[PDB]
Amino acid sequence: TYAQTLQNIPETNVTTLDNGLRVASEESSQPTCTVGVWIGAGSRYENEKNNGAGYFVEHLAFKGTKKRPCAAFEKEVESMGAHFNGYTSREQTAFYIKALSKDMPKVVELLADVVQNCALEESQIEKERGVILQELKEMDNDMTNVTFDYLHATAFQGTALARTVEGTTENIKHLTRADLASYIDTHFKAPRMVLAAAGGISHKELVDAARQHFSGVSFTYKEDAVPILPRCRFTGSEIRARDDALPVAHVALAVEGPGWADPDNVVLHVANAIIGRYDRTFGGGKHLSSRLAALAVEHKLCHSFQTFNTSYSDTGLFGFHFVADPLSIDDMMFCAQGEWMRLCTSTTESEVKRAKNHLRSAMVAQLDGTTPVCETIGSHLLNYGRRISLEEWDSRISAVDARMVRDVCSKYIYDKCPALAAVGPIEQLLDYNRIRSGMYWI
Amino acid sequence: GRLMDRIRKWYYNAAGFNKYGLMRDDTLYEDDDVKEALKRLPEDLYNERMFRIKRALDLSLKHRILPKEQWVKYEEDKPYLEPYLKEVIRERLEREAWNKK
Amino acid sequence: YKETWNTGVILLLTLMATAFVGYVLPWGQMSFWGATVITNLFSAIPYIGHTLVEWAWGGFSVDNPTLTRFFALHFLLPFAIAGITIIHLTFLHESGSNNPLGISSDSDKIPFHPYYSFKDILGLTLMLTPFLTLALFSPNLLGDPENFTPANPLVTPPHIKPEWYFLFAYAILRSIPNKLGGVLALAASVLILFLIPFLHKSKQRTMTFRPLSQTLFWLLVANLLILTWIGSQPVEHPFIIIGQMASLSYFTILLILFPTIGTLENKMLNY
Amino acid sequence: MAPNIRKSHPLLKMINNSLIDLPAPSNISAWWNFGSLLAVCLMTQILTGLLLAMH
Amino acid sequence: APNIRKSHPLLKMINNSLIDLPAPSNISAWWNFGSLLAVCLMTQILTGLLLAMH
Amino acid sequence: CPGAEDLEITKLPNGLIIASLENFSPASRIGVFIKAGSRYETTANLGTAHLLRLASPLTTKGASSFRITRGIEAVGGSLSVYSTREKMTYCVECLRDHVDTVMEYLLNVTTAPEFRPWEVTDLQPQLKVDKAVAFQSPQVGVLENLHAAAYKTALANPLYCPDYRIGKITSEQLHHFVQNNFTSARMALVGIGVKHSDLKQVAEQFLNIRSGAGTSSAKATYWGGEIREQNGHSLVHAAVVTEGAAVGSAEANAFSVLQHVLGAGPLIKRGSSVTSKLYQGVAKATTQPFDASAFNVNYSDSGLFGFYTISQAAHAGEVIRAAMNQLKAAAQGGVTEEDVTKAKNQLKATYLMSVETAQGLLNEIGSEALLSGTHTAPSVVAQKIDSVTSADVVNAAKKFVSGKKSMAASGDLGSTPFLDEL
Amino acid sequence: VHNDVTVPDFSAYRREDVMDATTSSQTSSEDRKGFSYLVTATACVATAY
Amino acid sequence: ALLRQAYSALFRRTSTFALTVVLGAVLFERAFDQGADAIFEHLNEGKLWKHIKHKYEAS
Ligand code: HEM
Ligand code: HEM
Ligand code: HEM
Ligand SMILES: CO/N=C(/C(=O)OC)c1ccccc1CO/N=C(/C)c1cccc(C(F)(F)F)c1
Repeated sequence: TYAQTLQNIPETNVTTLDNGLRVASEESSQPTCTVGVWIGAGSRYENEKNNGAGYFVEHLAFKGTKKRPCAAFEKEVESMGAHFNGYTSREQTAFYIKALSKDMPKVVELLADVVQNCALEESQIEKERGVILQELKEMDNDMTNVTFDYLHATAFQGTALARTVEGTTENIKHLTRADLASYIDTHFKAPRMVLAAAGGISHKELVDAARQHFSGVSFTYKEDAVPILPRCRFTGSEIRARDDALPVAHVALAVEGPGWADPDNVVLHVANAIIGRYDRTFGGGKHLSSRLAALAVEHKLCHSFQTFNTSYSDTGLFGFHFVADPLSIDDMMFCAQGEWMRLCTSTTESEVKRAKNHLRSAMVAQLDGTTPVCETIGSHLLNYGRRISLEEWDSRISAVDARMVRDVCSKYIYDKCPALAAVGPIEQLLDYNRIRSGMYWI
Repeated sequence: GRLMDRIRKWYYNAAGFNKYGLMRDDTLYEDDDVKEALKRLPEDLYNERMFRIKRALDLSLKHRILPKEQWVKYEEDKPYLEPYLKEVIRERLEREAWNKK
Repeated sequence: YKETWNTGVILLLTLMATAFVGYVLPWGQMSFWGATVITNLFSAIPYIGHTLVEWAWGGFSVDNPTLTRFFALHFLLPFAIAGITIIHLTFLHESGSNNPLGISSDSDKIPFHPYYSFKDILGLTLMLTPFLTLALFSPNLLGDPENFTPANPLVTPPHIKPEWYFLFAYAILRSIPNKLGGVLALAASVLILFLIPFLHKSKQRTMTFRPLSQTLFWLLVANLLILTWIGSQPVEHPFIIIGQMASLSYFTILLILFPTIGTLENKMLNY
Repeated sequence: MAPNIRKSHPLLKMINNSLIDLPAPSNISAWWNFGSLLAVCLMTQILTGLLLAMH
Repeated sequence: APNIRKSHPLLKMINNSLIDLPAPSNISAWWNFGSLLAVCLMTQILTGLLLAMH
Repeated sequence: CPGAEDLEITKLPNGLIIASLENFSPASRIGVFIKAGSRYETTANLGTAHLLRLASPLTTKGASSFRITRGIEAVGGSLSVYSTREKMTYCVECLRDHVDTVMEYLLNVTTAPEFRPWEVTDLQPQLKVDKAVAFQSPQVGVLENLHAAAYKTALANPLYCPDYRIGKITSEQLHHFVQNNFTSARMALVGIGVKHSDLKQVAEQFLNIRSGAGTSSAKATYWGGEIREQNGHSLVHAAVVTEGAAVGSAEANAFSVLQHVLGAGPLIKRGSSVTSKLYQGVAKATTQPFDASAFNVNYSDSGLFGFYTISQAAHAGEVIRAAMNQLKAAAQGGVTEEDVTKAKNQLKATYLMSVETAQGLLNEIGSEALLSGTHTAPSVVAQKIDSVTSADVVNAAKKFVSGKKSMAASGDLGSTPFLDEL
Repeated sequence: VHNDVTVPDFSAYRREDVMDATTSSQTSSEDRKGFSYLVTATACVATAY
Repeated sequence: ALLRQAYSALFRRTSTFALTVVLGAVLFERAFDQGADAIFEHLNEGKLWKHIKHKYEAS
């Protein structure tokens, strides 16, 4: 039975190295594994002058360390069949590896070597400079991301969260070997990092290999101190980037979310499951349970739409994004906001009942493999300061009911000034005022 | 015995749409269910219905009817739509019932 | 065609109010007493009764203040009728005309002009002839001689009765001895039209192919001539009992029998 | 705009879509003649009404 | 149609001339007289009738 | 309480294979694997397999189009159909407690479709959409043309309904395709997250379209053509192959390894691939951005092997040549005993990682239970892989340089070479 | 590229309570809405009178 | 904070907002009229019949 399978899930072991680093893992019977370090750093930690540094650092992170230059490093990882990957977001960065459990220790050494000893070769930097500049022109053509960037740019205008992860064209054309070094030396530090691992690995052998390559200890009390970031102010507002030459328009709308720590996030996610998502390839078509999806199909309201509950330490974004043809934007928005009002005023037990099952499946599906189980551990620790087992999540998810979804949603959505980002042939979508009114009375 | 059958056949003739060459199903008021059913009819059945109906409208404007020989006989009336229509309604009631639960 | 229908019911009501206030203007005996009889019915409404009435009269009885406001209303309402008529046709054009066989006519449509412009012009002259014949050869056939006498509040005419087109309703009014009940009955006799769309049970639209409904239909028509006739008669035996029979059958036919027979017919078609 | 001025013009277009190119069933009978008579009847009452009102 | 403000044969009219009706963003107070003229007209008719009744 | 369970695998009298593995995961994933696909299509019914794929949600004899979707979604489940030119998998996922519920729909969809004409008619325009998003990846257009150039039949058949046939498929063709292919001897009912007895009681006391193997696909004749597509794209995608190895064939392992030796996919984000001879070779040849990999497909009665290259138009010439020279250079003993060692690992690793996924595992399991009826232990597949000499690899490479090649390219081919110029 | 785009400064227009970029704007939201809505409700009362 | 209390209790749910307008108007009328009349009479001391009435008021 489900209930039981949840209990019999191996616990996540966490132990702290005296230098401040935390080591966690979930041991499975798998011959293959994933281990990596999740860092509490990102563009939110950057300032107006080093914006993009963490991303620039992501480009070098793999081009070799001091102990072993480019060619050697790659050749050493490739030849053991290991996969080296990672990313960097607004509040979180990560570098992790997929290899056989057998190589777990050599892996840990490689990791530690990357975060601690990045070569930062002067010649390499000038090369990744042109590369990043191109990835900007490429990403500039991905409306979905251009839209979420804009959403942040305005929702959190005038703050750190208002910045893109990749940074500016200026910052990238001028960032220095120093700034990159400074960033790494300023942010990649034990107390702010977590070495997570999942697969067939002994927590012990892990931590042992940990103490060995993650030695650097702290002297002052400052070094053992995790810095609290200045809060980012949310602003109900809109940014309209219009280009009628674009084939379809993208629209994103959101209100301020509570931030990782808050339990309501469980309800918000349940809420998003009720509205859910859609795309012209969903075979379910006109019979989908999601009312917004049905209308979308019946009236050809959009090419796709998604609900999201993006969390951050002290805040977040709760909203939705859709892609529609120039002449259906207005109706889509209309029904969409309509569904939000339904959430606050007339949610049904049948809806939540189903929303919960979808959510349960979603959380489980997020632990499908070593890399994804590792991502969870790295993230949970860094954000909740511990691991929340599916058995717990389920307990919380099961306590949600209609009454609760209504109160929580009313609390975050009803009569709030939203953040709006629109890109493309958006002439038919219009007036912040009109949209603001869609924020009340079902 | 054959009472229900005597009555039906009687009503059928009293109604008189058979004098226009129409099938009982040709005379149905086109509400939503009926409209859906019609969309499911095979092409040939749909065109035959269309001609029959157009033909009846023309007789109607002329204030004539078909010669007695061409009248649809009670037992030869083909209930071509009733099958589709019953299915359309079955589906509707399923969804209605389900959306309440 | 629900909306075309409801606006229609509204047109009828407005037309009746128009003719009612119009009739008072010549200020003859039937003008005054008809005004009195009908308006006094509202003093029967609970609590707000007497108020509503003295408000309508602009005093304590039908008098000059009533006449002047009735003229204003009579001048005005016809324009509302014209207005509403536009809405009537607007809803109508959403669907287009229905037809005598009750089946879709998309397979065979013709332009309004010249077919119907001609048919209608012909229809106009065909009706217009009897109209003029009556108005020119028998001008007072339909009017009450009592209206060739100036209104006198100190002389009640023996038989206070309306123009023919209100008789059916007057009969129903008088069928319920009880000021309040009769008023509701009168009101219901016309408001009943708003329920017709909800009492359709037949699987077919028209009555062209529904012989049981057809007789029920003509029964109802005859029912109306009878009420019209009872409406013109004094309130005495046997007109009293006949009157209630007719009033009762009227409502029964529209409320109970039509929907019932329709269902019954559905079974006889094996539906 | 459009070929014939009966369809383009903001007013004639209205006159055309309700009294000329208006699609009507081919089989409507004399019973459908009463709508137009009602309208004409109404215009006539209003006309004679005004003439009486002036005296 | 999704919202009944656009589908309905009447509300649609009310919507296309008083709600979703596209208006220039820079029209001044001089454009306020059309509506005043309308309201003015409704008012004359109203007070007129009231006087006519006496 | 739960512990180590073992992968059972019965086989009913009608030939219906049932695989099963209880990993006590909070979620289950049952699936119906079938030997069917555009491979069994004839010029007469092209696209029918594709439309069938999109038709999974249509009404069935036991459940309606409406109940199939609402029903599955009510328990947070999912239902999908993945397929290749010769295998179709219908699978559903859900929490352990809902298997029995989700099972009814899976059973119904694969064994009791109704293909009502109207439903089918309204669905067909979807082939146009589905195919439109898929073709957004140039990657997909060339592979279609590759199979069309590499073969004269069966496999030459496209995976996406051809245009001219959209809207012309019939309920008869759908029914006939299903009646002649979805037969118990061609189907396997795999199922992760469940007790074998349960999954078996289902398979028997429930599945009905049965017996035999119905329509047999024509042998895969090899053509060796060259289809080019001038479409302007600043990037040219080209793929040059030769008859490779079949599945279950010993010669397989050899190619799979020559694959990793030549290089098949990067292992380091934004990183250069040194362990990739092919990549490295091309790198020394061109200066601008590009990509190159070892292409390898293994089908029932045939296979394809070669390389695939993406490059700026003007440099496709130099880039494709390079990829070639690097293949010949390998066929001429240009393979270290170490390269063979590295590869063998990357392959075993890649294999082992490609099974952490609920999807990945079920696929692996089901694939065998269908084109075999057994489960080759992981140690065995390992034993088979490293047991590949350095010679085998050099031979595989030879087979390519000598065999008749077929090429498929698309983009601004203005500077792209013809098969006879390599 | 869009990365180079940023929202101009609205300090010349922001209300006093949301002027500071490091303070949550939610804490004063019921205040800002309560005021404007109070004006509105009062107009309704003045009009109803 | 009255503005917040007001918002939460009165202006948030459209139903209570209307209730506030109605109850608000009832109270506004009573108050506004008393004040207006008060102002008007004070500005016209001893000129209104209300003022001189007593001189002849005596049956
Ligand atoms: C001043 C009164 C009225 C005017 C000027 C008027 C005018 C019209 C016109 C011009 C038509 C189209 C032609 C026709 O079918 O006759 C029409 C149709 C119609 N009217 Fe009226 N009408 C009036 C009153 C009413 C009333 C009282 C009702 C119903 C209680 C009504 C119900 C309808 C309906 C339902 C149609 C649809 C006809 C069809 O079946 O095709 N009308 N009316
Ligand atoms: C909807 C159309 C109208 C109807 C049904 C109608 C009906 C009547 C009726 C029944 C009378 C009494 C007739 C009598 O027996 O003497 C009347 C009188 C009168 N109507 Fe109308 N009327 C209509 C429109 C108008 C209009 C538009 C006006 C002028 C603005 C008008 C002006 C008068 C006047 C002045 C009288 C008094 C003179 C007289 O009694 O002949 N009527 N009307
Ligand atoms: C276009 C709107 C109207 C205009 C411009 C208008 C203008 C006037 C004017 C200039 C007067 C003279 C006022 C005076 O000095 O005593 C007047 C009087 C009058 N109007 Fe109107 N009027 C309008 C509409 C109406 C309507 C619709 C009615 C009623 C159906 C009406 C009924 C009267 C009456 C009864 C008087 C006479 C009493 C009086 O003089 O105060 N008016 N109107
Ligand atoms: C002012 O009176 N006009 C009469 C008349 O014949 O005008 C043509 C009249 C004459 C004698 C008795 C009753 C009436 C009043 O009308 N009688 C009835 C019974 C009636 C019935 C229903 C509705 C209405 C109304 F109000 F018009 F809406 C009135």
